[PDB]
Amino acid sequence: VYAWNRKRISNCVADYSVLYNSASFSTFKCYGVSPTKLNDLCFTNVYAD
Amino acid sequence: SALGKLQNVVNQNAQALNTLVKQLSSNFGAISSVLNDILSRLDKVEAEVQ
Amino acid sequence: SFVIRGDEVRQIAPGQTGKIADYNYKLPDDFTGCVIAWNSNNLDSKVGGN
Amino acid sequence: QPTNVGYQPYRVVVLSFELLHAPATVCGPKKSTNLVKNKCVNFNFNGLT
Repeated sequence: VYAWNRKRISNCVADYSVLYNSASFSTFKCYGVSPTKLNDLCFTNVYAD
Repeated sequence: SALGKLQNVVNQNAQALNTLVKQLSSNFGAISSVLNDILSRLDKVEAEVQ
Repeated sequence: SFVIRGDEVRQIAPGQTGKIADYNYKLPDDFTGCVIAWNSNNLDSKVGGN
Repeated sequence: QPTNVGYQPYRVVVLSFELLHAPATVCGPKKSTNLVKNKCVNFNFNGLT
């Protein structure tokens, strides 16, 4: 976190249900979108930090 | 310019209706002023709060 | 009444989602009641793997 | 050290979503269906329901 990494993600299908139903995550807190709804939407860009 | 009394009865209704229409664009503290954004982005238990 | 994996206990509430809440059991979203649970590794666990 | 608990290493990912006025580029897996002009329907364009 001295120099955290940003990956731009663009031009694709994605499936967030694959992430959300993974047992791997101790928190999955989504703020302006509910984690169920992500598969129904499309975005101009996504940034993974 | 003599008929200002009658032209004001037109103008005050035009102001009142345009003001009432423009208030549909205001957030009032919600994430969006467009109701379908809330319904598409938020699941039922959260969407009611907006 | 049922036995379930300790990390999945969060799914036993109104508004929940996940494999237990989707395929196994489900509360209505205006539920009126109490949810109670306790760690049972001292009884429901095997000597090797129940 | 792997022996440490609030002092252990934890991994983090933050997904940031962009909802600009431009055409979208990252979509959920939800399948499209054919347009029907001049009839009453429910609709979704790019996530605009």
